[PDB]
Amino acid sequence: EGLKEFLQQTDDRFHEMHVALAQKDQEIAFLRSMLGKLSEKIDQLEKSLELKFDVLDENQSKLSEDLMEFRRDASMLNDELSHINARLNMGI
Amino acid sequence: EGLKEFLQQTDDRFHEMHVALAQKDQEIAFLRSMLGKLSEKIDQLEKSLELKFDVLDENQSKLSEDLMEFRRDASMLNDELSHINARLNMGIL
Amino acid sequence: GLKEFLQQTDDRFHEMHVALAQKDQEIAFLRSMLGKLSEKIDQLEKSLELKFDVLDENQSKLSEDLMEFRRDASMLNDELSHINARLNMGIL
Repeated sequence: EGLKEFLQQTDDRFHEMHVALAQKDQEIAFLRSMLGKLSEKIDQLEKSLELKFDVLDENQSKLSEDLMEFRRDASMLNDELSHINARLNMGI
Repeated sequence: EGLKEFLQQTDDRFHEMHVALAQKDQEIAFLRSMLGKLSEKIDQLEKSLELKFDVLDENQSKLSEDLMEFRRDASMLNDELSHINARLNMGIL
Repeated sequence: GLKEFLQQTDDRFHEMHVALAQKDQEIAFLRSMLGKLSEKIDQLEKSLELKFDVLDENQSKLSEDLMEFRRDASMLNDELSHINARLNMGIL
């Protein structure tokens, strides 16, 4: 007869599973939070990139407009040069 | 024979464990798909960033090349004025 | 004697331990993928720091060149007026 010790052996086994499950709840919770930290880090990095990009886009536009404007001044200077070279051959 | 209710108590606990495990299957399934979306999102940002820098680098190169030609045109032009100024002191006055 | 059922529960506990053992694997991989992705982000942040400081200097260095070159353009335009003014002193 007897065999009543086995009743506790399964009761003990269920405690092992509850403890092992309790870690599983724990491990998943971090992975969730760790994932959230990365998605937050990425989204904020995206925001700083948009600003830092809009700045360099504006600077590229201001400098490139200046470059094209200076091409006009080269033509205006060249126009005045054609007049002068013709004028010097009009007399010593 | 003195506690047959325990026969059912274990059947209840096994059901608790199966559902609790079923949750773990779901949480990992969600975590897996969410992870894949992030790894894809990261991959797309890497590619789009490569372009926008390669784009602006071309503008920086073409704009700086424009400067180098314009300094040359300015240097030859400044030479052209110095030669002219030298001729003016040789002219009758 | 209900000894057939006592083993039936022992079998189910083995099923769960295997299912738990898989969960350890799935969590371990997901952990590493997070570390790899979080690693991918950090190098991307650093690479942006370098690539931005370069282009920011190039925009500043080129724009400083513009400011010097616009000065040189004004001196050139003055000397053309200088030459034309001397030619108008030959008439007079």
